Amino acid sequence: GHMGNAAAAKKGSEQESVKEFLAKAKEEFLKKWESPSQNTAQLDHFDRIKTLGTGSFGRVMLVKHKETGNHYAMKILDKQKVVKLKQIEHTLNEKRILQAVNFPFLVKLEFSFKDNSNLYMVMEYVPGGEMFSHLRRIGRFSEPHARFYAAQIVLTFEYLHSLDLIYRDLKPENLLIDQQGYIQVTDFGFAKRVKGRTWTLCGTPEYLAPEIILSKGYNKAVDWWALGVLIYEMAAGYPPFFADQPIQIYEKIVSGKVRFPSHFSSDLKDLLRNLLQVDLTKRFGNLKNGVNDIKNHKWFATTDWIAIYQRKVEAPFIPKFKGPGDTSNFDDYEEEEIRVSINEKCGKEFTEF
Amino acid sequence: TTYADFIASGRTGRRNAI
Ligand SMILES: N#Cc1cc(-c2cccc([C@@H]3COCCN3)c2)ccc1N
Repeated sequence: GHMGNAAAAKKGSEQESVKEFLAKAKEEFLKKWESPSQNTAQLDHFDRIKTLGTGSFGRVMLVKHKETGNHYAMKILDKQKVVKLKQIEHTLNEKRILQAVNFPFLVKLEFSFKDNSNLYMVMEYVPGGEMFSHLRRIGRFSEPHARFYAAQIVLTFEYLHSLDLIYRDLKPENLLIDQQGYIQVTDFGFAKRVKGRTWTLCGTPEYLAPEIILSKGYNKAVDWWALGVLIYEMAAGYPPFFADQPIQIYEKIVSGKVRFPSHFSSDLKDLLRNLLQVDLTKRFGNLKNGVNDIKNHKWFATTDWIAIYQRKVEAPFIPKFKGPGDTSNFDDYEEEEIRVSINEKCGKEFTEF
Repeated sequence: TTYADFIASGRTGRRNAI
């Protein structure tokens, strides 16, 4: 067979230890999921420094805690805009997930609170910014570099899926790089607790699994498809399915055909053909052996999963450190006021926040 | 080439969700 006695016993033991870890992690998650933390700071505890990003209902700002001097990333959501954009449930759910999960590659919610006008999520500041910018700048990542990041996503999805959470918005834009070169996943706006199937059309076109495009009920296997897209994009510099308009992207996704750059190793192509598998009865991560088909694949043969989890592997890339509080890895935005009305808005809708 | 096709797609920047 492929393994002698010692190696097979070691692998079996490692896999049993994962089960034991996940069972404890679920117990811890469920306690926080059922009794969420609320109201752990207030706005005047922080100095505003700079806007890191701005979008439909909110903004992310670099802030400094006045007493410790620690920097944080504060997401500010305007309650009235959340209601108008039909995002109440997603907003409450994102905060409930963030305060309940605990994993080294998931961003930590350090404080949360609300006032008359806004909701505030104070998260760790991750100064390397988005993987997206580094990838577009460098062009593509070598296979060992891509593999280092891929391994973190595999472990993070193994964790999330054990909690019955589907993630649904994997892409380089959503992965931040910390000062040690490790990944931080931040955005849980599309995540859902799903033990079986779900039906919502959500995600980003290049990363959508075929079953989402085809308006099927779908499961956590969509995240394993998305991992294939991410690994491909990291190693090639462009995603596997692209075109001028989304409908043409969707035709390519459902076709069952994918082409690879000539520099991809055979091991990488084999892994990707098994992740980017249209047929759900054949897709890695969705078979009887679950995540182990991925973790035990030849492309990951050099990966020490525990050492990745313990953050003991030297990262292949460390973002330029320009001081605690430097913002060079985020874009520049016009600075707008943080208005707090004298009257409470949408109180009932956000009681749980 | 595939890379040139990617540039031509106009989808090299940050991508929005559906
Ligand atoms: N540090 C940090 C930190 C930064 C962000 C963030 C900052 C700017 C832009 C974005 C966009 C948000 O939606 C599109 C993808 N990423 C996210 C979000 C959460 C954070 N903890």
